[PDB]
Amino acid sequence: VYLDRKLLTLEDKELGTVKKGYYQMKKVVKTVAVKILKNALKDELLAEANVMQQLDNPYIVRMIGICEAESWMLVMEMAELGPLNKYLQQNRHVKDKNIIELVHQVSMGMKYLEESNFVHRDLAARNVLLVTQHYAKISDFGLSKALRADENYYKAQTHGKWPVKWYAPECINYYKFSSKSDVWSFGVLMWEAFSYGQKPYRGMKGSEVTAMLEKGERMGCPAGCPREMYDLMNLCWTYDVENRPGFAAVELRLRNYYYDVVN
Ligand SMILES: CS(=O)(=O)c1ccc(Nc2nc(N[C@H]3CCCC[C@@H]3N)nc3cc[nH]c(=O)c23)cc1
Repeated sequence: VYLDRKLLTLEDKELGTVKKGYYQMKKVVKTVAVKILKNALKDELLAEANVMQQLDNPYIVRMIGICEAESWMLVMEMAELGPLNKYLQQNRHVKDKNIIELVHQVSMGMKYLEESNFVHRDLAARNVLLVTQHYAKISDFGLSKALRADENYYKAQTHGKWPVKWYAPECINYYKFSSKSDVWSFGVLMWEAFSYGQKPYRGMKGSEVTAMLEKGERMGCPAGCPREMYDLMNLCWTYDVENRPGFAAVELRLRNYYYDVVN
């Protein structure tokens, strides 16, 4: 849906280009985050908007619309607390239960994405945004693909701006991206979250990570991380795609554990 520029006010400062603004609705004004294109790069923004327009889930960032003026602009709902990794780095008092809660929410959004036959392809703590300390949304659908009705993976060709530390072995070895490869990414994300925003595989190059993983080595259990959560991380890092769980199983595992903690 195309938006009316004269109903949009932008802040002069930027968030990272992404800027805060306000979109006049009928009686209220909605605070928005606006991705603005520095003037086939057009087509990628449109691809991203095309994916977000098909998704409707509480744990996924909503698109408001696109506004063509001066620059091209993708207008989305605002998650005020920002990226998960940054938040947790600055808020080390956040408790295990809370982290469980937030990663469970991520798993619910990913369960839905899996059901909708979309692959995210850039799932990481940086692409989970906090509306509140108890409400997480998945963002950044720029690399995301809608799977064909007759296939369970997307085959890339030699993209190189790849977040290798979040990628499953089959992505690196065969360029095959599935909901199962997103599950691998989710394991890395979980590690990141329980590590309060630390980068994974610190100081390592991509090739060294691939080598570490091929030896069967995996990142260790974060300090204070419940062992059941580390076990779930290790399960996400199943080398063999076919044996690695889907998000239905991952979400169910987190759901039960979370409500075991709540009980
Ligand atoms: C100043 S801060 O670090 O606390 C902060 C950073 C980003 C945001 N919000 C967003 N960021 C981004 N994109 C980037 C910005 C740079 C860091 C990684 C994010 N994925 N995309 C979107 C999309 C829709 N809605 C959003 O709110 C949004 C909010 C606060």
